[PDB]
Amino acid sequence: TTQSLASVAYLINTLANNVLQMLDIQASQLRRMESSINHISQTVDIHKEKVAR
Amino acid sequence: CDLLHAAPFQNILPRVHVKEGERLDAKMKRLESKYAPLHLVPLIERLGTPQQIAIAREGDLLTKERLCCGLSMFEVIL
Amino acid sequence: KGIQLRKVEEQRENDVATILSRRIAVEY
Amino acid sequence: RFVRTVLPFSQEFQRDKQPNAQPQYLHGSKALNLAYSSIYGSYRNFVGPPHFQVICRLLGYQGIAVVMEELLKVVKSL
Repeated sequence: TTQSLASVAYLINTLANNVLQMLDIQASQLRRMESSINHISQTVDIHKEKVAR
Repeated sequence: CDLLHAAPFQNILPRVHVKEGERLDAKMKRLESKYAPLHLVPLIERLGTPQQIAIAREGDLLTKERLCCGLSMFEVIL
Repeated sequence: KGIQLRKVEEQRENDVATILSRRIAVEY
Repeated sequence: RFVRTVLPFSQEFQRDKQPNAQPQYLHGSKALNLAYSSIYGSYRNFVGPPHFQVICRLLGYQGIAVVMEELLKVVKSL
C-alpha cells in the first residue's frame, strides 16, 4: 500500500507539471502572434491612409 | 486641431516668456529637456524593435503632414 | 443598384432563441 | 447657414422606409429616446458649421475627395 500510494502520487505530479508547462507555452505563442497581428493591422491602416491622401 | 494635439509628442514647443536677464535659447533648451520624455520617435528608436521603428516613422510622417499647412483645394476646383 | 439589391435581397424553427425573439418582436 | 426653400422644387426623393426596433437598440430606453430626439431636433431646420464638422469627421479624406469629384461631374453635366 505504501508503494502504491507513493507511485500514484509521483505519476499524478508529473502529469500535472507537464500540463502546466504545455498551457504556459501555448499562452506565450498566442501573445507573440497577437503582437505580430497588431503590427500587420498597423501596416494596413498606414497603407489605407496613404491611399486616401 | 488634430495638429495642436500632436505637438507634445513631436517637440513643437510654444514660444516661452523670457523675463529680465534671461536667454531665450537657453530657456527653450531647458523647456525642451523638460519635455524630452514625451518625444515618441527617439524613445522608440532607443528602446523599440525594427518593425516598431518603421511603423512609428511612417505614422509620424502621416501625422505631421496635413493639408492645412501649405495646400489649398478651392482653386483647383475653379 | 445597391438599394435595389438590399430591398429584393431581404432576409429568409426549433431554436428556443428564435422563438423568444419572435415573441418579443411581436410584443413590440 | 442654409435653410430650406419656400415652395420646394423637388419632392421625388422617395427615401427608405424608417426601420423600427426595441428601445435598447436606440439611445437605450423610451425616456432616453425622447430626450435625445428633443435634443437633436434643434439641428433639423438648417445646415451650418456643425453639420460640416460631422460630415468631415465621418467622411475623412476618402469621402471628401469622392464627393468633390462627383460634385464636379454634376456641375459639368449641368
